Amino acid sequence: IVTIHQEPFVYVKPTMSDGTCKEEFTVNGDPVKKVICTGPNDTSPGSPRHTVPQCCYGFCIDLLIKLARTMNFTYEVHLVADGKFGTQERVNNSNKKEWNGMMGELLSGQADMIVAPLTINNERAQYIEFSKP
Amino acid sequence: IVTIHQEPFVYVKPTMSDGTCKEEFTVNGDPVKKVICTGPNDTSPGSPRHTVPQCCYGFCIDLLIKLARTMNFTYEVHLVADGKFGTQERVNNSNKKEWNGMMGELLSGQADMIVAPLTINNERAQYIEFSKP
Amino acid sequence: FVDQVTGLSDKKFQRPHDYSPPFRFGTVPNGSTERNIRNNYPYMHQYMTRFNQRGVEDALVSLKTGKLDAFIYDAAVLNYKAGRDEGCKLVTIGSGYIFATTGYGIALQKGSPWKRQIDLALLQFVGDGEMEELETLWLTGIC
Amino acid sequence: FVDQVTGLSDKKFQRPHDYSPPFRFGTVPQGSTERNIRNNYPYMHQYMTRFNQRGVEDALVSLKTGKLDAFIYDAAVLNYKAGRDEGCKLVTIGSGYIFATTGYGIALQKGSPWKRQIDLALLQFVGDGEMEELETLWLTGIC
Amino acid sequence: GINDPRLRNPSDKFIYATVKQSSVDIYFRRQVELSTMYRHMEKHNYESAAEAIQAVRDNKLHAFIWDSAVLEFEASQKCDLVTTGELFFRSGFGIGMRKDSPWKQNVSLSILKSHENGFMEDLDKTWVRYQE
Amino acid sequence: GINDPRLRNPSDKFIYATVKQSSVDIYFRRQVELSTMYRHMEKHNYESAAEAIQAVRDNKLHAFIWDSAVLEFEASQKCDLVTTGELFFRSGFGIGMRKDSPWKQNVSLSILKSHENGFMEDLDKTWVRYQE
Ligand SMILES: *[C@@H]1O[C@H](CO)[C@@H](O[C@@H]2O[C@H](CO)[C@@H](O)[C@H](O)[C@H]2NC(C)=O)[C@H](O)[C@H]1NC(C)=O
Ligand SMILES: *[C@@H]1O[C@H](CO)[C@@H](O[C@@H]2O[C@H](CO)[C@@H](O)[C@H](O)[C@H]2NC(C)=O)[C@H](O)[C@H]1NC(C)=O
Ligand SMILES: *[C@@H]1O[C@H](CO)[C@@H](O)[C@H](O)[C@H]1NC(C)=O
Ligand SMILES: *[C@@H]1O[C@H](CO)[C@@H](O)[C@H](O)[C@H]1NC(C)=O
Ligand SMILES: *[C@@H]1O[C@H](CO)[C@@H](O)[C@H](O)[C@H]1NC(C)=O
Ligand SMILES: *[C@@H]1O[C@H](CO)[C@@H](O)[C@H](O)[C@H]1NC(C)=O
Ligand SMILES: *[C@@H]1O[C@H](CO)[C@@H](O)[C@H](O)[C@H]1NC(C)=O
Ligand SMILES: *[C@@H]1O[C@H](CO)[C@@H](O)[C@H](O)[C@H]1NC(C)=O
Ligand SMILES: *[C@@H]1O[C@H](CO)[C@@H](O)[C@H](O)[C@H]1NC(C)=O
Repeated sequence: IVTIHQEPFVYVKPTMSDGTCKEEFTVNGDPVKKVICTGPNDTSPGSPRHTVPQCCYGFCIDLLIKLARTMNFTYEVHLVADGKFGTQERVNNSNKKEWNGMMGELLSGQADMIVAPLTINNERAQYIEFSKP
Repeated sequence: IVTIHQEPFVYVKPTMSDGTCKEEFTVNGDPVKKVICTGPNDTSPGSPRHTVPQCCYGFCIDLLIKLARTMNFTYEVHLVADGKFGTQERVNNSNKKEWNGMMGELLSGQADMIVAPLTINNERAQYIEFSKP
Repeated sequence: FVDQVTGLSDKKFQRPHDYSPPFRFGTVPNGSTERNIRNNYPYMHQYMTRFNQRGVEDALVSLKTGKLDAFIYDAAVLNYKAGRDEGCKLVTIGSGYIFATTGYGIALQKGSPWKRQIDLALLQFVGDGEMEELETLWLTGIC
Repeated sequence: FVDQVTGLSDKKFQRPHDYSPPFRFGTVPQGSTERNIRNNYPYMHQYMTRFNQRGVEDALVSLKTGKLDAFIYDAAVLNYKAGRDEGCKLVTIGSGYIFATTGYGIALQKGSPWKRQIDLALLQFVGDGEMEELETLWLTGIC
Repeated sequence: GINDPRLRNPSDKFIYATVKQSSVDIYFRRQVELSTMYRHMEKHNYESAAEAIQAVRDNKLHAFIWDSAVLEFEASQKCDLVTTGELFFRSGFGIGMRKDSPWKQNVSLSILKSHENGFMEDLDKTWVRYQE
Repeated sequence: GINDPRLRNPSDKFIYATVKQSSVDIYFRRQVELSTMYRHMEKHNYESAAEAIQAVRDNKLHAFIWDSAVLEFEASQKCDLVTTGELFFRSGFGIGMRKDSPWKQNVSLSILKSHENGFMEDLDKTWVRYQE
């Protein structure tokens, strides 16, 4: 599973003590169903890049937890290497078209199911498939 | 020359006594250059037979006077029989769309040049040629 | 502007005997809306059995006469009926946020090869404003 | 919401000494508007000869920076310049009432067979609102 | 103006019509998406425009599609008659000419000579430009 | 909204952009009449949305083009952040999937099962409807 850090949807927050999430409650006492994702930083040559695990929760994460509650399947939430959704971008040699972002990690086999704020349009549905929104 | 009853373009009035027109003056003392048009009283159900030479003046009448002063010709001003511009309307025999109105009087040779507020569109220019507006 | 009902989870939708005016809610018979009701609130269907109706325009007339108080149908059809209502005396609740929030689509046979081409053509029709042009042509956004 | 200039033949247009500040205006050089002025008022061209400038947007900058007060050009082009004006500051005078009142067109060779076809096609394009759609697309008359 | 949906979806009290067999009927008959108005204007077609002026003055007509010059002149003459501003089908009033004829070029050049000077301005000062 | 004609020809006083290599870039690359904004906002595209939020909070921008509920959540966070009234490209967030795979039918059916009950409403009560 790959996703991007969306602030109303996918909260990504560093771990408290040792690879673990602080058990936070909502206004009703419902525990926030958090998952141990893997979050890399934005600039890998600009800083010492560690690729530490991190906490993911929020809207789409709880939607994915409901989906995994429905059908018996496990999951491994990771994040995108660079903060882009993915566009039909032309590479420099021979002017060839390629993909980047979450779609670039999807078509390269690194991802299996994008549960993320992904906008449905024409150019994406030609190459990948879409569920109902 | 044929025209139709529109007051800001062609003022149509009966004569003073017989044929002569009222020597009307404008706001600058200009005498209105009128013309002795030939027009009916009303339509054929409304008026059985009352068609007299009347006085006609106004906008397009002064335009026609300017054209008759510019080029070297004399003219004749009459009126349209019915109260229509003229459209390509069906006739009984052969299910053919014939003409009427000012165009029906022009194409029948009863007129020589329509000097009137003719709204230029496609269908009127499909058959006859026009001038610049 | 005021809204006496602020969602389908209102306290008044439990029972009109609980409150001093007994009001009436209206749906349409033989619809997926009724299936959503019967899979969400079977008592809502049991009290809709008291408060049935026949026609959408007939239910509109019943709302205009005050014999019917509340009405439940799809979003865009009621939005178009309010867009052409005389005087705009009938206003919806919000813009579809405490609701089912689904969409209209083209239902095909299972396993038909025409699914991909229709989906690509519809997503082409969305991403160029032509769908919004047809929505502007066939909906009225007054009041 | 006032009128600084009456029209093309204003009483101020006979003497710059009648103006208390030194009045200035301009056109584009070597244009058909200049030929129309020379065939109408040669003295207006003699006043304008000392008040020429470079082009359209150069005169626009001269109007914005206070180097110029008036600019005589075509009607719809200045209407579009008022449409793209920075906050509707530069306003035209009327809507073509005391002016030349002509139109554009397609120039053809004398005796070309393409005349009647283009004539009927343009009069069909006006007759179905498509010209109005193009004028809506390319000419935005704000405020 | 034309952008009223009350005219797009008419009623029995929004009485709009036109002069019978005019360019308005041709222009609203070509546009099939304006067929609904084509279903309405046939109810109250008149002969002359003065009949329509007398009808709309006595509130017999509620709207009337017409060229701009005559309606602006009647708005200058009568204060109660009010025109709108949504302009559509920008057309031209031209001298109706024959077929291939030796008066097509000379008259057109004379009209254009009337355009280049202020003779059309003088014709506006006769009846068109002066407000009342 | 987008129908402000003064933003069609922007300047140094209209500093607005979108996220670099987002769906907004493709949607404005397709529509040709939005090309001029596409030739402006390409000079100021940002790597993420929160960087644009922090830039427009310090008035280094003037507007921003993004989806509806995210900006409504940011308006619920910060009162100076205001969403506009107009709305365009009414589309949907779904789940990005692979090619022909056994996770096509039951995933859509599970999402639709979450739509038929009030579970999407409960998820709205978690974060979307939740004001501060
Ligand atoms: C809604 O569905 C029901 C079921 O089809 C219809 O009610 C009656 O169902 C019985 C079942 O035996 C039929 O014999 C009747 O013919 C149905 N009623 C009538 C009068 O046709 C009902 O008609 C359907 N229609 C609506 C919109 O109410
Ligand atoms: C999708 O869900 C359906 C739920 O019906 C599954 O279909 C059942 O699963 C069994 C598995 O052996 C199949 O033999 C049948 O087609 C279904 N049940 C019966 C007895 O009708 C289906 O397997 C699911 N597909 C997956 C794995 O995504
Ligand atoms: C990722 O981010 C922080 C702050 O930029 C950086 O110091 C570090 O390389 C990474 N994570 C840790 C271990 O803080
Ligand atoms: C989980 O997987 C096991 C083994 O395949 C299976 O027996 C069970 O039905 C699945 N579903 C549940 C209950 O999670
Ligand atoms: C291609 O050119 C782009 C700049 O347009 C650059 O970002 C990229 O690194 C170049 N090469 C690759 C690896 O695609
Ligand atoms: C014109 O009208 C009537 C017919 O309607 C006719 O009998 C009468 O003689 C005419 N009146 C005038 C103004 O001469
Ligand atoms: C006009 O024609 C008449 C003859 O019919 C004659 O006076 C002369 O040829 C022309 N006059 C002018 C001044 O054009
Ligand atoms: C055909 O003749 C009838 C009378 O029988 C008449 O009412 C109708 O106007 C005519 N129609 C055409 C097309 O001329
Ligand atoms: C049209 O104008 C020219 C100008 O000299 C003239 O020679 C020509 O005879 C005119 N044509 C007619 C038919 O009057």
